[PDB]
Amino acid sequence: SGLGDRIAFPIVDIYRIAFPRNTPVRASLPYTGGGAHLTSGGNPFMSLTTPPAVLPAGVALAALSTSVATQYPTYTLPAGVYEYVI
Amino acid sequence: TGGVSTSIYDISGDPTAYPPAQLVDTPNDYFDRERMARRDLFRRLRAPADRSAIKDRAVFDFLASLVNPTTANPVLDTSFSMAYLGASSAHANADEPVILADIRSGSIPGLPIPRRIVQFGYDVVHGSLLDLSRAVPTGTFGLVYADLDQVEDAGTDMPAANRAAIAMLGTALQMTTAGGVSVLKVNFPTRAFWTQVFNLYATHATTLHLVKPTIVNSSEVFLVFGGRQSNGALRSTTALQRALLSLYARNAAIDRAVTHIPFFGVPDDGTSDLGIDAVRLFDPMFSDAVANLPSNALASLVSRVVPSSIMFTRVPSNGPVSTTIYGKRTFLSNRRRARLRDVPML
Amino acid sequence: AAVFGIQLVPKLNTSTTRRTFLPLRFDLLLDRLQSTNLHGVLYRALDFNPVDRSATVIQTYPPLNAWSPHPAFIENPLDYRDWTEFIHDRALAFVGVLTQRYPLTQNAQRYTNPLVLGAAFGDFLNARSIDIFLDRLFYGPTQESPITSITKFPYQWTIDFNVTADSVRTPAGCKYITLYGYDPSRPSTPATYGKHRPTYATVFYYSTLPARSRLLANLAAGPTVLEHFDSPTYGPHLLLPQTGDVLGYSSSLISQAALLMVESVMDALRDNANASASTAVTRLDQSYHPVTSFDPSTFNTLLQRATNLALLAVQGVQSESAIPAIPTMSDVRSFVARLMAEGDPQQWFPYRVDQILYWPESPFVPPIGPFYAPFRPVNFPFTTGSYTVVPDASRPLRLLPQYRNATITVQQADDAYEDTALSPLITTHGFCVTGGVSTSIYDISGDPTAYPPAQLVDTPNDYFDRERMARRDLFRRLRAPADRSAIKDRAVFDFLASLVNPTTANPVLDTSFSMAYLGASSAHANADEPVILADIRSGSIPGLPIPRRIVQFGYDVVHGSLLDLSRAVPTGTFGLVYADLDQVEDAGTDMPAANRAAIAMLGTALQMTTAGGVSVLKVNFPTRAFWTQVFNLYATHATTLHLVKPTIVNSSEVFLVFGGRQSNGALRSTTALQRALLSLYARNAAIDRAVTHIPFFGVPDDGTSDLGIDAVRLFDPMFSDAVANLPSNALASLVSRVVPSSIMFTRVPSNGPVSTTIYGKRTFLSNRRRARLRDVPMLITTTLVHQRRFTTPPTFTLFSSEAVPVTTLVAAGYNSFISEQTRNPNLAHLLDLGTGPECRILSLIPPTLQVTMSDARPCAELMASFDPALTAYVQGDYSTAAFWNGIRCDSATAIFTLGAAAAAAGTDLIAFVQQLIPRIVAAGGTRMWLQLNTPLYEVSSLPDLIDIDLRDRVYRFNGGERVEPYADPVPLQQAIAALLPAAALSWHTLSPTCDWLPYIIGVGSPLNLSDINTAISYSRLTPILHIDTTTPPLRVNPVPTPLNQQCAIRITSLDPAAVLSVQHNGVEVIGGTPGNVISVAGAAALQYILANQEFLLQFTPTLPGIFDVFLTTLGQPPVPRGSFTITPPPTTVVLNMPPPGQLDFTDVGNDARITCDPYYQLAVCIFKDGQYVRVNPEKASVVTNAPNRDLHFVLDLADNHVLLYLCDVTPSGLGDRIAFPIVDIYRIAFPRNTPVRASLPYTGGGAHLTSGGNPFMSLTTPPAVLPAGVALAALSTSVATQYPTYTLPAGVYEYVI
Repeated sequence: SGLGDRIAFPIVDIYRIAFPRNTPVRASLPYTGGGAHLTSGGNPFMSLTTPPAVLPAGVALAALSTSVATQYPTYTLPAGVYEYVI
Repeated sequence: TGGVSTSIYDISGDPTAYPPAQLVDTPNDYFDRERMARRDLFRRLRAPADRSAIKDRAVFDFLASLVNPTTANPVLDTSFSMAYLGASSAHANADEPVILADIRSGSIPGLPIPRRIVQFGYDVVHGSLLDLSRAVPTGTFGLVYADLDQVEDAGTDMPAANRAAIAMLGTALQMTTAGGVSVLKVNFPTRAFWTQVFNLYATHATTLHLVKPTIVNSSEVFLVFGGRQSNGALRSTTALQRALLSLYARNAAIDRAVTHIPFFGVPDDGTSDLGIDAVRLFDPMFSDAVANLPSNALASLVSRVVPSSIMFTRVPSNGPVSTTIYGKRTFLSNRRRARLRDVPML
Repeated sequence: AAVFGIQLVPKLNTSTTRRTFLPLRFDLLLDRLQSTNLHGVLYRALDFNPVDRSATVIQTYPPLNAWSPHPAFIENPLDYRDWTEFIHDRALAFVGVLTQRYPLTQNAQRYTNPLVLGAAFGDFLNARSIDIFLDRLFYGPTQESPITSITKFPYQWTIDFNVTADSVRTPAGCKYITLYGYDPSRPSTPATYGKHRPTYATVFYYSTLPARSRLLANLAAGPTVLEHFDSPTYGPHLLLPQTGDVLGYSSSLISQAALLMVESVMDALRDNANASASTAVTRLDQSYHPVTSFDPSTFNTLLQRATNLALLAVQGVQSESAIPAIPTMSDVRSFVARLMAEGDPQQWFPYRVDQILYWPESPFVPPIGPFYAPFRPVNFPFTTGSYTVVPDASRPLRLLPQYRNATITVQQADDAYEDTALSPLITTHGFCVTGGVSTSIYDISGDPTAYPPAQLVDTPNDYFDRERMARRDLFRRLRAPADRSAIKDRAVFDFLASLVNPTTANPVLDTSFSMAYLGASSAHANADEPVILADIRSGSIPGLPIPRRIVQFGYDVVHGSLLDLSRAVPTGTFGLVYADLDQVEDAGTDMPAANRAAIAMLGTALQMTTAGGVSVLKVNFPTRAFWTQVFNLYATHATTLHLVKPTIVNSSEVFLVFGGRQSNGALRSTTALQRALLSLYARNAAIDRAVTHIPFFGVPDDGTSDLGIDAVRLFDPMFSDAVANLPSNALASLVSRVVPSSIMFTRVPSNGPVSTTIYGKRTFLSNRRRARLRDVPMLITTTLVHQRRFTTPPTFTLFSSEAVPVTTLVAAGYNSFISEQTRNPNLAHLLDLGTGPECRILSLIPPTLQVTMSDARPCAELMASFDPALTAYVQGDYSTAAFWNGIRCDSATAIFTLGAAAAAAGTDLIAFVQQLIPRIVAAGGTRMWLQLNTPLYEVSSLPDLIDIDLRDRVYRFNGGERVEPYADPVPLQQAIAALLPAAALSWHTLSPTCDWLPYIIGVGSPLNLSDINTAISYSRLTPILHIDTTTPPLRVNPVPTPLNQQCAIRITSLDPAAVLSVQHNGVEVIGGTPGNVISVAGAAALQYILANQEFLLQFTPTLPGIFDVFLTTLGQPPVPRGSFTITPPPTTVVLNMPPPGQLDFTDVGNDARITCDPYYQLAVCIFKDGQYVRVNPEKASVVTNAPNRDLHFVLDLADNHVLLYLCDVTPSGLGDRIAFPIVDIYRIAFPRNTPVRASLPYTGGGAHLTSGGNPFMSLTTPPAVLPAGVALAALSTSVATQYPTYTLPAGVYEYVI
């Protein structure tokens, strides 16, 4: 009849996860039409919707989709800390 | 004035098996002249609008929420193929059922846009003519919406109606692709009909519900088969019995209410329960004097209406002024009047 | 259920309770008369025109409708405005009289006698005294009837109101009043049935039955007396109509009595059509009934017929068509016309003089009187039930056949058809081709394979036969109207805009180029010059530069000069010469004359081009004689040559294009030319075959054409399952002639009967299906007999209004393939998998072949109509193993079913087929055609038709309407080979030769040419795999099969006498014998090795793609022997770079070595706008070093922000086949400690510099006195040579662009 009707529990732990700067990390768009852009430590990084054809050094297109919807791919970043403007 | 008080019953969800032969059946008097007459009378009393538009909208509201149980994703999807197998009948001012405009426009929230829509039946214009009781050279679709009447060739001949219903159900299923969904309107959910349903189509779908909009007093229902497949295991279960019992209860309840209403053409000679009583006086002179006829008539009429409102008018003619006092008489007023031993003066 | 010309539905309905009468109270009467407006209260206008303030026909209401106007009013009617004034005056005056006597306060409760009130009021406005009536205005309803109250005074009250001891006589009041301007001749005027006349009848009220008898005795000698039995309004009464007639209602078929009956009958029908159980009514039976001077024995006058219908109407019958609430004269005429039509009279209920019989099962309820009695007809067909009416349809209807178990012999079908068909018919063609072009281009100079001109294919011998020429002209008409030249020119100029020189990879054309439209500017259509010039001058064509000026020449010019192009010309010269000249205008079929004209014009056209220019020429007839002279004379006048062939209508004309006008060219006749010509003639032959089915224009459709229309017309048909029912027989016969096509249906109401027409298109497919029949099945009539609407009249047009979608094209192509394949004489049976319930395969197969078809759903066709030995239908699911029990065949097929079945089974293709094919082999099958969906040529989604999924191997159809799995071809073929090692395999797709057209045009479906390329691509994604186990398979040594390389192919065979052929793109490319063989795809050597019983073919393919091979011997058809694929060379270009110490930021930039195949010529380009544009050499250049190509380039501060590519070089396009990003330059830093370089990045690329966060310079407009240390560099080194570079002494800078 419906999804999440009787109960719907937020996974709050994921909302608080800290990403280790010293490791390769993962990024993708958050919604079905969720345009987003990245800012590496205050420095503008990438329009994740349309990353530059000359990608920033070390970043790559990830194999598994892992986005909100499988249509979007993920992009792996070698290290660092980044922002999410959506 | 409008609106609908609908209800939905998931049948496949109930694990309690219940033999179909023990289902409740149509009441014996259901096709008595009087009950049929009241049924028609109620149909007139509803405010004028497009009955099918509201009825269809309610069903599609449910369908937009339908989600497969195994993988928790909506059964429908954008660009899905739909056949309005129900009789597209140039309803009212339009040449096709009005709900199609909303569907094509995405007006219904949560409902995806179909890639194309095809129409069938007897009264189509933008489609093809055919009888749904036989085999059909029609291909297949993802959604089959079978809004077909059965009464148009069977007034009260139940076995004839049952055969029509069963036949139409079979063809409707046959037009659905694997994993598709089909709905069917049934005029008379008869235990004989239910018997054949599980005798034949028990394996053709994964899940089943009952959608029951109420626009006027009627026993018709909407079946909905989800997950068109080959190896289903549908059974008659106690949920079905509960739904039927609740359904007939409402139908009886409404009929009892209608009994108080008079029919249309008859002038209100004071035999109906819900009639109107009125008194007319010309240049009346009310006073506390004994035997003052205007006072007596006034008190008498009031005693027949008290629980309801009392209306009053003064209309000047070219000569005298005509006064009229009136109100609705009800069975409540009768009870109150029975309590009286004498009529009080106003 | 029909009476004369009246049609009746089989359901009965009528109301169920009678409303009792109540007299009017005195006060209420005054209120009605005192109403501020009497319209809608006392009278109503049926005819009001709001534009004016006028109406012409008025309907009256009880207080007034008793009036009979004096003749002075009748002979001189007043208008509506006077009427409303007159009534309001009289009503008020009448009230005053009624109130001058009988003061209201003492009389409000009393009941008025309706009869007295009507008579009194009627006299009053007749200006006649009424005093007598006022004494008897009231009566006590509880004590007497309104009649008996009057009979208390039995004498002649007045001349128009006479009362006996038992009865009252008075003229009947006028129910309608006609104002000034009334005209019965106007068919739209409301009908009145003559009641407007003051004395149309006379009523006799009676108090008791003996009085009724007494009255009838007097009236027996006059006209027919009528009476209502059910509810006689104010009381029981006879009425005597006037003995005359009324004008305008029919062809004088009428007397007054008949009019009263027929209108009464209409009212009875209307009530039955809308009575409801919830509503009481004043009277169940609205019919009149004759009681004097009547013949029950005859039915040859209106009155008799109306009576016979009325006796039936009382039972509660309804008409098939609704009747208006306010009938007009036209409506009544139609009713009477039908009533007077020839037909049987009903005889279920007999007439009886003064008693009416009713069916006890009818919903009718009798009143208390003795005038009604129950009765039992023996075979009454009706039943109780409601029936609603559907509004009419604006479109002709379509139906889908459904059959009963009955069938009919062919002869009966034919004779039933031949006397009901519109055998000679007038039709319209419409337009077959809606628009678009199928265009193809052939580079000729690119092919190195020399081919002598004398061996070129030539024009077919019949190409100028009258019939083919006639069809050629017919096709020209059938294209939708537009500017042929506009589209044709646009296609060519699209190619020219992309033309690029091969040596230096720059576009041949340039801005401000000089152009001469040497072709005949001919004031085309509405313009004075060819319309394409407007686009050219405006730069509308993308990628095409603007010419500096345009000059025009020819015979039909206006804005130019006249001259003959066959001679020397006194002209200058131009960069582009566009020679769109016809040759046929002076040579209809004289080829040598045409050849001389073509050659001469070609020579002059070349002579007008400057060096390095480009010229094009349209050639009507590419004749081998023409080609011979071309290379005899102009072989050195240009560098390159192509062939551009747009197809707008079926024609053999082509466009030559000579690039690089120069003196020392080396053009040759080469195999590319031969390939193009063979393909060209193939299409023309294919198109001609399709057109053969189409009839010419003026000929009426006598049934000799293939694509004709068949129609049958019936008047008031009565379909039934009864034997020999002619409408049913004709219906079944016509359907049998159309089945594969759609079936149309119409109902048009004439003034009398309704004409029904059923029609559809006959096709050769229908002929094949009809040949399969042994008997004609009968149809189920419910769908048709239920249709009671009216429709628009038929259309009878051959081609629809809208082009078919791409999917249909693919379906037709595969139908064409199957239809051909099933002609093999060595097939004895066939099993079809996944047939539709409609067994469409029957239309494709020759009737002599045994067929078994299957589906989960039941078949849609009466299997009894076929020979069971030749056809069989099995209901089941061939996904299950249980399906194969007793299944025997020699061959099988499955088209457009496998992927769906696999999706339903929830599995991939490979697993699905692996468990399927063995069962077919087990069933004795030998060969099969299977429609697998897989990318044969490349993985590329069609933007909306098919989306290819990769994370799972799935196709998406129509944006996800349908979803199916897929597999890759190579793994699939290996899997198949594993299952069957000794079977041959081959692939089939839509041919670019369009041989499948007759299955699109010949079936009457329109088309758009531009879709064809997509359809082919669609087929490339959904090939048909042909598996054959009765022949050994093909084999080749270098399995990867690389291009341009020697490969050996073995075809084991027993006869050295056999002959071989190989095809590519649907045309033979190699063929011959081991002794001698001819090829147009590279070196080919054919030998037969008897010791191995093989033909050996050694081959060096010069082009990629699918190649299929056949063997043939003199007494046999050609035999397929598998197919093979040739792969293109690899796309891997690699660059090799210097160390950072050799990153030359100096003026002399550094150099990088390129490692690549020589097959791809390369140049440095910029992906500016979706297309690569070649960069100027002074920033980067591919180096033609002797051992290999290298890459010199220079470094500039713009490089990191831009992208540049090594692009494939072809004269057709730049970077088409490969385009490799030169990634290093995108990400190379610049040393701060050195002099550096900067310039603008684009042709109009404004830029500004920011030195280390400090604004530095607007590089577009740098400071007039430059910042210290910077200088203008010597070498350009910018993106384009026009911009200079600026050298900066040191530092780090930004680029804002």
